[PDB]
Amino acid sequence: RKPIIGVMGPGKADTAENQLVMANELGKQIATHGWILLTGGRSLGVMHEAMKGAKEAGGTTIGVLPSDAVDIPIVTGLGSARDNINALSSNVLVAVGMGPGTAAEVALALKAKKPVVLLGTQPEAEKFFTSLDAGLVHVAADVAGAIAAVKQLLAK
Amino acid sequence: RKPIIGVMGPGKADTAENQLVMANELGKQIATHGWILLTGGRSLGVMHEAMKGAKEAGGTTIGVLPSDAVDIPIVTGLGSARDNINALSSNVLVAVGMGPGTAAEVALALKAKKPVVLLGTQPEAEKFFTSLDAGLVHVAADVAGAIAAVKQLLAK
Amino acid sequence: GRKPIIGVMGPGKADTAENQLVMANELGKQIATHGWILLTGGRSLGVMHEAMKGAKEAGGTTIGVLPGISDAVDIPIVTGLGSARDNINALSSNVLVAVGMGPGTAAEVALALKAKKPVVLLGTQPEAEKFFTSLDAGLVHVAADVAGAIAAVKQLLAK
Amino acid sequence: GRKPIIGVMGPGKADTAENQLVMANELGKQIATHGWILLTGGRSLGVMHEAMKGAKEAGGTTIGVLPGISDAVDIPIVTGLGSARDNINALSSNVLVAVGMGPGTAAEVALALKAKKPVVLLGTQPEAEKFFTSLDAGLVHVAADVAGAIAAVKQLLAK
Repeated sequence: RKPIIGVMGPGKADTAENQLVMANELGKQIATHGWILLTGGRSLGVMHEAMKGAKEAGGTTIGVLPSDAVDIPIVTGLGSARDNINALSSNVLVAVGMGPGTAAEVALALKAKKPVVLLGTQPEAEKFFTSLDAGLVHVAADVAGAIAAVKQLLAK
Repeated sequence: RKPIIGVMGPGKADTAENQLVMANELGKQIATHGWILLTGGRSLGVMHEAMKGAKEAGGTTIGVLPSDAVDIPIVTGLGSARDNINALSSNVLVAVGMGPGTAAEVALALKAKKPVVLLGTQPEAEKFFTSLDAGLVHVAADVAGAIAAVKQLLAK
Repeated sequence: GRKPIIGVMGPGKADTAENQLVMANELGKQIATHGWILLTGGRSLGVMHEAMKGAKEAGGTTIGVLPGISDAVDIPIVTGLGSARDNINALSSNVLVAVGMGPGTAAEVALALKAKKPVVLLGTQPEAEKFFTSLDAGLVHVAADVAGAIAAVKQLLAK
Repeated sequence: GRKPIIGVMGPGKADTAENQLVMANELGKQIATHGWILLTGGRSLGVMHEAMKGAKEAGGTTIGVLPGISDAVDIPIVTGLGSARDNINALSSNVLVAVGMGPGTAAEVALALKAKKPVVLLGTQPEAEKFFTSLDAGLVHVAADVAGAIAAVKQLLAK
């Protein structure tokens, strides 16, 4: 089975331009490394950019929702009070940027003892998540760092 | 995008031998028609047999859970009070046999105005579901009938 | 020393006959009069709203479950889950009573039986009664009227 | 004319300091004394159990949410959802108070902010206070003690 890498981040209103670029490049790299991308299938900031990037590099995408870039739409029927991407399906969860919904998904991943890679979250986030579980939180400085952390974690 | 056909039915204790055979043959046919099979990824009566059959015919399988035959495991983190297979992801839902959990999923599909094909449910079930929504309930006498109903519904 | 919680389910406005609205209101009255808590949908329309009005009139405590509200609801429980299911957190109830029948109701009754909880069917048609009884004969109680439903509930609680 | 519902969240047994247990009990007392309903987890261990004991001692009404129970719980709500989330149907609460902090608590606080509900942080460490305040400065109230928490809640309800 191919690894499944989850991607979470803010929506369109709350994603900065550099975060969009990071998300698009992360998605490309997920695809090139032979991994399946799991993210939100409706949301049009980080999650859509990640999807696009993965598809542009020929990878397989799972979009979770309550775009042509979505290969496998998974429709949860849980509505949207939570940005649920069925993230427990992922081997590793990557957050690009930060916001309330992203925070909740990162915290729940840590609850389930799953590793999280934080990319472009500012210092409070990094420090706060590290305080919850230092052993499971990986802070990435850039996309290449995030991919490298993912690679290591899959090797473990 | 390939069609996604959902399969629901009872677990190991409550699936009769002929239902197991039907489920395995349905899974084969789903695969041969170029469709993705969506079913429970833990449950070891109808749902496992469907999975096996699909894989034996070279098809792609999505297993939903709270086997090597599962290609894409989707882990919901919703526990098991409901036999949730994220069935709203399906174009058509097929029930093979009947039991409380299967009944709930068929009723919820009808709630969402999605077609359901009933295979090897006895008369009370057929009559009861038809009473809920006649236009959306398709009673199949055998696997070939169920596939044929699915084919028609995808053409619509 | 906890008060029993009786769940009530039924179809909404469009798919409910007036006899069902009246039965639901009376049922709500009797539930409260017996000192039981009513648990139902909190969204203000058919069977569930009538039950809620009935219980409040008789002085009972009401719990109304919403995904995302009448003054008849004492305690609004907001689940933040879909509208895809008529979820009323029914596993909380000691007994679930269905007044009439539709797809959402049917799902909840079936999930109650999956949980091995008893269900009382009031004003459902023969197909339903026969179908749910085939799912689990020991947990499905068919009631001919509100009195019969209340008696079924009371006996269940006494066990 | 509905009673306010105040939600309380915190970590379970293993990850709770005794000061937090004491704060939670006092908080529960004060919530009940103000005539408010306590909504918390119904599973009998750390902060949430202490809060529940406190509210019951002061005569308040308690709602304890479980996936699948102390005599201190008046109304057990059983969600039939995972243990993957410490779901207490918190969207039901007018204000959510966190006493201490761990991953489940953090998720619920973050989801409250996503819903634009106010949150009171009591006995959380600076990292948390600073992080949640960066998420939404207008909805996050940092409380230095139980009195401060209660005053924050009371002011919020008065608005």
